[PDB]
Amino acid sequence: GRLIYTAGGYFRQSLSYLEAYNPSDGTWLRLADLQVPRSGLAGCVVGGLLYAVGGRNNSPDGNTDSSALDCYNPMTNQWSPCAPMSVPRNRIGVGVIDGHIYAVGGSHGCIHHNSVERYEPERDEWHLVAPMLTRRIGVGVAVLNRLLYAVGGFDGTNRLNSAECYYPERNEWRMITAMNTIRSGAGVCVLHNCIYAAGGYDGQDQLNSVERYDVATATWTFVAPMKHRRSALGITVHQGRIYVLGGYDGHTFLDSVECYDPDTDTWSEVTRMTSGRSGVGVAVT
Ligand SMILES: CC(=O)N1CCC[C@H]1C(=O)N[C@@H]1COC(=O)c2ccccc2CSC[C@H](C(=O)N(C)C)NC1=O
Ligand SMILES: [Cl-]
Ligand code: NA
Repeated sequence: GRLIYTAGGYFRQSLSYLEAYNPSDGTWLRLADLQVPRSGLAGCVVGGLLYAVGGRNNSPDGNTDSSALDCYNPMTNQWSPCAPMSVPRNRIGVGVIDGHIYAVGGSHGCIHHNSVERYEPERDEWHLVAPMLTRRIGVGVAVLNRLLYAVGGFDGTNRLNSAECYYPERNEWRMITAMNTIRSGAGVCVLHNCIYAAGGYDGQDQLNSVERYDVATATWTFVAPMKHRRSALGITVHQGRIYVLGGYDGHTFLDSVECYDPDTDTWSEVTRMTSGRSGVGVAVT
């Protein structure tokens, strides 16, 4: 019985919510709040423990970018602080390889990072690895074939359709086939050996289009679009299906939770979050 966790987000200000969705019975659990509110964070799971990485606390009286790493234990309902990253990283992308968390790009005020760092839970340490070829904030990260992909984003001047690949053994990045659409703040995940890029912002409007990367053919193909246009959406894979949580449609902060079935190439609304929000960190455990 695995749950879909949603941490943080934004609705008028950065949020502290930690909530878990049970896709089996349709219930929502209210868990212990994050110690510091945060949006533009990323979530991941290492050894049954949930991690909230980077982000920013936007308050009506002041904004603070986050270098924080926090760990949630589902068994104890407690958040524990971990070692912080070298730099604050808002609109961060995260990926896990061999129980190691990679923190990809993000922003610190005026700085758009191309830098990448790796966390070792066993040692409680961050170390910088090779930086990306492109500075990317609002970047989608996916782990496929023990390689780390950085998809789309914004480099400080331009919204990107470009994507690159990290080889951990060789400690190097290579540019891959670019997407058909420019996407900053897309939901990026792996399902059945493919990378999916859902939604985002093309520099003009929020997108409902979804495309998947096939590694054997090195091509991006459009699949069924979502019912709602969304950027800063949370994304996860649970039991062979993609779940997209909340996001921003250009006016409204969505509470809508859509589910993609690859067998039928269809999206459907499965639930509603307790409240609408964007820039949530999502993981399954
Ligand atoms: C830049 C901006 O506007 N502001 C002004 C104050 C704070 C910030 C804001 O509001 N951010 C939140 C949070 O989103 C995110 O964490 C996020 C996460 C990943 C990628 C992209 C995003 C942005 S999604 C775009 C949407 C927007 O532009 N609004 C509301 C006008 N911003 C939001 O929802
Ligand atoms: Cl933001
Ligand atoms: Na490739």
